[PDB]
Amino acid sequence: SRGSSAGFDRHITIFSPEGRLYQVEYAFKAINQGGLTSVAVRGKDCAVIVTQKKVPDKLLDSSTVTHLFKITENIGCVMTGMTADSRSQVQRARYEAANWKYKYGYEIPVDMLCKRIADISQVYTQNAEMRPLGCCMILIGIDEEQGPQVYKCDPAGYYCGFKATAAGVKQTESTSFLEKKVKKKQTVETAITCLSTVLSIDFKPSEIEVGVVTVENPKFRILTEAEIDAHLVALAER
Amino acid sequence: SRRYDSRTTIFSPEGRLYQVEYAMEAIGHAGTCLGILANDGVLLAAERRNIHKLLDEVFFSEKIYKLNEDMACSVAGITSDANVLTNELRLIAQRYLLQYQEPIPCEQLVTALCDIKQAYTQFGGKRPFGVSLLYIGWDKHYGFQLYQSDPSGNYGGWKATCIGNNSAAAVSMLKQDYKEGEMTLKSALALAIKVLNKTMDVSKLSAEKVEIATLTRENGKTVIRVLKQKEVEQLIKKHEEEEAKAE
Amino acid sequence: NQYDNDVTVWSPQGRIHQIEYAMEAVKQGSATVGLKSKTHAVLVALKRAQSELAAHQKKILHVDNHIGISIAGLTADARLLCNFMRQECLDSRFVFDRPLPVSRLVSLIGSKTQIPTQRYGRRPYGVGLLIAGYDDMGPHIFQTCPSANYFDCRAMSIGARSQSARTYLERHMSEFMECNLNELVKHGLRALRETLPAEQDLTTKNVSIGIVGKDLEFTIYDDDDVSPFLEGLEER
Amino acid sequence: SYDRAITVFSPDGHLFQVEYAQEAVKKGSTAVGVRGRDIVVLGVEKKSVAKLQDERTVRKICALDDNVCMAFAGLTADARIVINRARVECQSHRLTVEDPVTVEYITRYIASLKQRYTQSNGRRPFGISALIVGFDFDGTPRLYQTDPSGTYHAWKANAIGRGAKSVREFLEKNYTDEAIETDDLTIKLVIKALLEVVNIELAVMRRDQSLKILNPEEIEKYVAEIEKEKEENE
Amino acid sequence: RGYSFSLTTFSPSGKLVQIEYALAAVAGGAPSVGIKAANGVVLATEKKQKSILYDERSVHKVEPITKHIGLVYSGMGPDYRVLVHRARKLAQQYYLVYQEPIPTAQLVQRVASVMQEYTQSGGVRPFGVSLLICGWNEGRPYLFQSDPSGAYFAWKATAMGKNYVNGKTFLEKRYNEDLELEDAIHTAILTLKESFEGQMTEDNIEVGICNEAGFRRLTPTEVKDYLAAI
Amino acid sequence: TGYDLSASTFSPDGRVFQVEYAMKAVENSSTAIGIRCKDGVVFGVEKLVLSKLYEEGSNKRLFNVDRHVGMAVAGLLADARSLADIAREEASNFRSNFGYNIPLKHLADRVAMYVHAYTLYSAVRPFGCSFMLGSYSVNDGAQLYMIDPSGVSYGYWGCAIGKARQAAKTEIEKLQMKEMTCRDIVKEVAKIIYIVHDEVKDKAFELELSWVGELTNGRHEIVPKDIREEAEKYAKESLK
Amino acid sequence: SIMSYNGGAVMAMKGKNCVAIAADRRFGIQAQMVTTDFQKIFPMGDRLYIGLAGLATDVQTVAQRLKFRLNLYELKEGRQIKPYTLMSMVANLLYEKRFGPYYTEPVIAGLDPKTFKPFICSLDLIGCPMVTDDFVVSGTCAEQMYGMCESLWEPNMDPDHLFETISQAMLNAVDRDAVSGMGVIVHIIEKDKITTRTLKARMD
Amino acid sequence: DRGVNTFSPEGRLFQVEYAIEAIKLGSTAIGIQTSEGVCLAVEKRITSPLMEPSSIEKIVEIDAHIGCAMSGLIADAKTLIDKARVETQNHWFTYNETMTVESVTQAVSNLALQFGEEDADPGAMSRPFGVALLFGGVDEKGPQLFHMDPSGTFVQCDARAIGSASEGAQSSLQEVYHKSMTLKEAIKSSLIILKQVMEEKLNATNIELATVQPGQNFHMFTKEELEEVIKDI
Ligand SMILES: [K+]
Ligand SMILES: [Mg+2]
Ligand SMILES: [Mg+2]
Repeated sequence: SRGSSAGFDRHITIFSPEGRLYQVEYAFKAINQGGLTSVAVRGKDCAVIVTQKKVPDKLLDSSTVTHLFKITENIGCVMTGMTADSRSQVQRARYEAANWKYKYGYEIPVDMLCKRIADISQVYTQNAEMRPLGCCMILIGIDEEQGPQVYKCDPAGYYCGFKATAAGVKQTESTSFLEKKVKKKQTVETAITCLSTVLSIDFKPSEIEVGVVTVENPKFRILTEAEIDAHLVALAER
Repeated sequence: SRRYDSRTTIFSPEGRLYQVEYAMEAIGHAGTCLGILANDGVLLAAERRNIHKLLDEVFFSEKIYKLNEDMACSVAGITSDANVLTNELRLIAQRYLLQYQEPIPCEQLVTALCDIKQAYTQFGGKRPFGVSLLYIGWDKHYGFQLYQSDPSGNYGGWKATCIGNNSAAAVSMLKQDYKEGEMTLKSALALAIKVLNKTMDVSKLSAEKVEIATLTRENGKTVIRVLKQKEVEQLIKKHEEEEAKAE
Repeated sequence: NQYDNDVTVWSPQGRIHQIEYAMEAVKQGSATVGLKSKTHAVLVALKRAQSELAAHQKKILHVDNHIGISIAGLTADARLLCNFMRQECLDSRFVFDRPLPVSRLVSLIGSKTQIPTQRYGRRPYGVGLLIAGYDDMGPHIFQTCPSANYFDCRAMSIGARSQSARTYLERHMSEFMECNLNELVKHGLRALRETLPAEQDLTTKNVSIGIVGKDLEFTIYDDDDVSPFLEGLEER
Repeated sequence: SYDRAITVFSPDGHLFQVEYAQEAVKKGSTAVGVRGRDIVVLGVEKKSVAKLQDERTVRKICALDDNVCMAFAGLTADARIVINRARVECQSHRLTVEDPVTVEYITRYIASLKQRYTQSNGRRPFGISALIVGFDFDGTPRLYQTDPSGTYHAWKANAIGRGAKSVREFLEKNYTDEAIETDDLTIKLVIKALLEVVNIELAVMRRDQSLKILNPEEIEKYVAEIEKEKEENE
Repeated sequence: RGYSFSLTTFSPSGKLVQIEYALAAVAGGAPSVGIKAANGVVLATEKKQKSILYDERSVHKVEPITKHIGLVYSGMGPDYRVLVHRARKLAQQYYLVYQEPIPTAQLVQRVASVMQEYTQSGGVRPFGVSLLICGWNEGRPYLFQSDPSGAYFAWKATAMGKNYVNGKTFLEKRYNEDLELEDAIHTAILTLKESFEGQMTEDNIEVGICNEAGFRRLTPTEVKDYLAAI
Repeated sequence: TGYDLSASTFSPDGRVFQVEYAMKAVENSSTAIGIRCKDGVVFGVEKLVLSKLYEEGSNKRLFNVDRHVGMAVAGLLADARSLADIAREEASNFRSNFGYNIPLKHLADRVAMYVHAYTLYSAVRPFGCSFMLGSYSVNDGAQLYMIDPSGVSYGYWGCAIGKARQAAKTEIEKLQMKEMTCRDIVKEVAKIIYIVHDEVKDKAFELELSWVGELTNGRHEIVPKDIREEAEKYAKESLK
Repeated sequence: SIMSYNGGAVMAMKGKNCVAIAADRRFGIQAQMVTTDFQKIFPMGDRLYIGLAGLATDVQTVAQRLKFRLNLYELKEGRQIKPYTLMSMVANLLYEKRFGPYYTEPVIAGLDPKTFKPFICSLDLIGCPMVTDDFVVSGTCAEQMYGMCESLWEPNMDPDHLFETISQAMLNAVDRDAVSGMGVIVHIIEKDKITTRTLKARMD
Repeated sequence: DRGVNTFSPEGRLFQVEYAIEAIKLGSTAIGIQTSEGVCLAVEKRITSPLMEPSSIEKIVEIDAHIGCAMSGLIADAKTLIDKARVETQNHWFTYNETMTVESVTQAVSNLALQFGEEDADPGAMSRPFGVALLFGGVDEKGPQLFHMDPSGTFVQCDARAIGSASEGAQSSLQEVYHKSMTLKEAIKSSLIILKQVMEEKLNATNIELATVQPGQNFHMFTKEELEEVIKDI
């Protein structure tokens, strides 16, 4: 015990002598290979997702570089990690949500969608023939009774609802920032401030992406550059 | 895929089935379990391992399973594996009864299960079941019977036998004290307590720590009873009384 | 070693050793030559005899009236592939009442042979083909490989010591398009003869010829029927 | 379903899983068969003795049909499977041809079963050999043997199991017209052959008369009658 | 089409080490406690609650299976969720055939049997969880545990997860068979306090109860009240 | 590595080396480029001639996958051809189910998910190819997507794949492609291919050119012979 | 009609801490009597019986298939099946064959194995259950049986009066049905004993 | 450890090369093709006098006009022989004619390489067949002998030996073989050569011989007919 290994416990999802799944732990490291960080926060009126938009090239069509995804018209999502894995998990989420609506006659609750994706991830932690997906999904939406929601699930199949949360390279630093801020008794401002602190950047409007849902306007919306700029300008004048 | 495959159902270089042998080591460590054939009945006597703690005592026994009206069994080895096999025994017994409208002869039930166990050692690449079983019963072909099966899918009929902890030592004791053609349920019960008193190295043997079931005939009908704790204490006492005359 | 047994394991150099090893099967087969003119496609092949009393191995197989093949590598894989090709040609005549175009047949071989290069426990086909055909686009010589790749050729040679044939074919290929048929076969035979040890010669026992074109359904020539092509005899 | 090749060739042409199955046979109880003139006999070593065992439940000699039976050496569980499959097949033959099987027919069936398990994905070979005996419709007595490879042959007499080497050496020198002229001697030839390595279960099949098993009082008659003769021979 | 071969096999000493290693995941899991009272059953567990950022009410560890049966675990949460879904599905299948709620013992047998499958079936690992299952049927309370091997046991009281050996000796010198449910809740919470670290609130433990009225979770405000006196 | 034998195994640093090794097969391939402009997309490929016995045209690396979509490939050619068949089937089925030409973005995403599925399992290996998809229509404009062996898919103004990738990208970055036309860009695609071609290390190549734009009425087509030759001549003379 | 091919009749009836179940004894094929001791009531428990009328082959098959299921249930559970639970088990077995049914319409009579409360029910051939507090009938003379039961049945009958009523209901019913009768068997089920009688009955 | 369909660096399938090594452990068999018929002769290789020599069959009738001699792992040969039998009867059923020797050989040889472990239908073949075969028969091409090995390569042969002593036996066959050779000369030649290469002293019970002739159906020689030919020694 303490970093012990037997057999194939570093290669497939079997228990190590301590009771660990090294392959799952390695899927968490795969999340940081993308090099990006994402933050999400929930208020009484709205929920917001902000993530980095790195476009080093500019031979890229930057409209197609995004980690923000519409799942349904009322459910939005930010993906952190391996891109192709992420895209696949987005398809599955879309499929699960459409199917729920078809069978049950009402939009999937965000908590249920997250749970479902987590339960699917769980299968890859217990069956030896496939790897976990090296990605993390954060979902936002409005619930009719509970208000705005942010949910996250991970490659271990854990999931939770959050007041605010983060994913990727600066997760632990964003968590600390949000902890000290939430400890006291504006949601888009907090999210972009958190991200800008932990990266020490101070953004241009083309270097982030922002997604929102609000109690008034529950349709998932992606902000334009101009709309983001207006928030960046409003913060700059303290 | 080839890389990860244990290869559970292949021969070793000396013609051996390693997974079977290792299962048999698991059984060697499990709670001791014996059966004794008498003229007027059959018994099973087993060490309890669910013994005790803050445990609740909810079922009629821990390791004695009724299989049908005329048959019971006991198990030594992996408990969950035993639950799969005993459940399957019950099913085999009811399939026979459906088809013939008479009870499955004891040996046929054992054989049917042993074919399943054998198959797990020859195809499929799975681990075998880590279980040995003692079976007691009555049928109209051979009357009172006792059988033993093990993880290879091998079996045999016995007048007395033991599986589990200190088996070799128990079979010694039985070879000497067991009277072929001349045992009663009362003398076999005394012999059972004698052997369990030797083989449980957990020194001063107790009723809380053993289970006995008897199988007899009464009015053309098979009776299967798990002795209550008052009967088990009373028999331990008669074995403690009996040790002296020996002095 | 940990990268050379499975067709599903990429090496660190971006190679698949099982495919390369399948390609060695074809380098070890006896040589064959494929070439074409404006009007004909011809195959020429060296046949090996396991002993003096054995018959020489077939290297040239009929596929349809307008297609034949020459093989190098595992014979059993050659037969399985040739049977596949035959079937696709029959299907096409069944459905459309016209010959399957040669480039479409070659595509079908590519798809079919690529499949096992990507699945665990499967293996490449260990055979390389030269394919002679004639259709509306005229004569063709294609080459197929164990990698599932294929090539459209002015001429080609595969198998043992085929590099010598290739070198002859390059030297004279600017002549091929306007050769009459005898000239073209003479060219094939000379290219094939270059693969032979200095002592060894082309005989009626060891040469097999395949011809298709504008005037002629795919026809195979063995034994006494190759004699007209061998005399002939330019060399020295 | 388990598609692993289990029996494969090794570099010098060996099928090692089959050779290992053969090692399982060599650690089994010795079994002997002799083809007499108008009788056929099979006998087999101890098992364990063990005073507490029900003798009936561990016989290593088994009826396949009225006119064919077998003994085996090797893995007993594997043998039970082969035995039941052959029994099923005897009844199919009876069904579709309205004759009992020849001893050869069923020997051939058992052998091809065994051969299949050496050339099929997910299965190890059967760890047994079998001696198969009986009589055809025309009265000719028969002794056949099968092994894990699916090879089969006819024998005048033979052994399999532990110490088959020496027991076969004994039979080679001792099988003569004189030792099989009568039934008593044929039966004795088997018991002497076993006493060479060996208790002893034994059974006989007379032309038409179906399978008789002996009988521990009738057996130790022959035991003492050979044991005292191998003391005079010292 | 899967890996068909087992991933749990016997070692030379007769151990199934993938199960032993599953048990190690259980032993490093958060603590759980079950106590069978005379007139009820209590299940309690520690919520490993890092960060004030979690919404504590969003996911639960103590779960209803039916109106009369509930669950808690120690070990890996996502594995537990699988088993909660199967137990629920098993409970309904039973109800559809028999039109009677599934007896606690029957539910445990069926769930244990699913756990057994994952010790033998191709290409999978066992579950890294032990379950505690409470229920009320035949006018009487039940408490069961089911382990990664698929073995189950009926308990009067027990503990699992981190520090369980001590939890069990604590309960041993504290449980009696004639104890009421409100008192058993108190001692369950005390058993967790033995191995807590951090100071308890009603937002980082979870408690479920089972009696004649059925199974339910205690609310934050009910737990807060029991936490006065602790 | 430990660790690099199966796409179902993560390394301890969170990498999937079988996918990286497939990427290496592409990075050993000769270079293909795509450029999106004002009124279409143009593709060019450096096609190495491994033998003068091959026909001028053989081993095409530019494919029509629908009447409005071209595909440009680098890497293991049999894997690339099989991917062109998947793309073709996807576009064909799209038209059958929904009744119109598949939007390029949607075809790229669908084919990328297929490529992605070969990166999770021991049962299969990753594709050893990267490919670009190009189209033009009046409604959607010019679009150029690129997909690699991990199954990642992005839209581009300009793109290069294969061994002189980086060298090609720096030349492409010098173009104001947004304001230029296909008839102009062909010359520049040919020019860039001749620049990044290592004429010492691997002599002799054929240039392969195709386009899709207003000037082809939204059909993907080979660049005509006379225009290819003028672009070759421009490229060659710009080098000297 | 498929249900009149073999004929037959069963009924059950509730009393004070007791139940009764009865059946005719004829096995016949259309007009022909084959046997006069054919069993239609099967014990499912010490105090719990199922009577089946309908096509004789399915009477037997349903009884045997049900017993299979009950035997497993009792082995696996702690215990003897409750009446209401046997009803559900039968319902379930019949509705599995919803689109190719067994041609049998059972009645169940018993006492709870703990509380000894009386229980009766019947089911149709696809497993619709009907529980009543008085009586249930099934067979080719259902109308005849309803006439008798509806006129004779009273509440809270002791074992003796229950016997006379169920017997008179059956005997007079089947005597107006050509393909039921050739004898009647009656089981009275009490807490402490089972009483089984055959009745003196018309044999035409 | 590696799968049954792995290529070696030299471009051969390991399992097939290894199956070819198993043929070298088999008894020697000889075939000779003459204008008067073909003959097949095989060393039985008796391992004990207790064994019935006639229960060793290594030459088998395929159809009336075709025999088969085998060497290697004999049990493996059964499924191949059955398949040859069934194919010739299927051909007769459909076309009302006899199947050519070359066609029968071809059909059997198409089973060689049909083994594997993930494509895989039943529990279909897990490995190649450890057998070589000589098919000798008569069709309208005249008398004909073909050889097949575990690779699925098959070829016509004027004379051929297989099994342990085949190098030596083949060398002796090159020496004696001529095209105008009679069948009775070919029979004597093959017995002469088996005598040399066998570890046991040749006699009428430890070899088998069969012919197929234009006039005549497949014929296994009797003890008595063997004794006649053995006299010349
Ligand atoms: K996995
Ligand atoms: Mg009537
Ligand atoms: Mg009448």
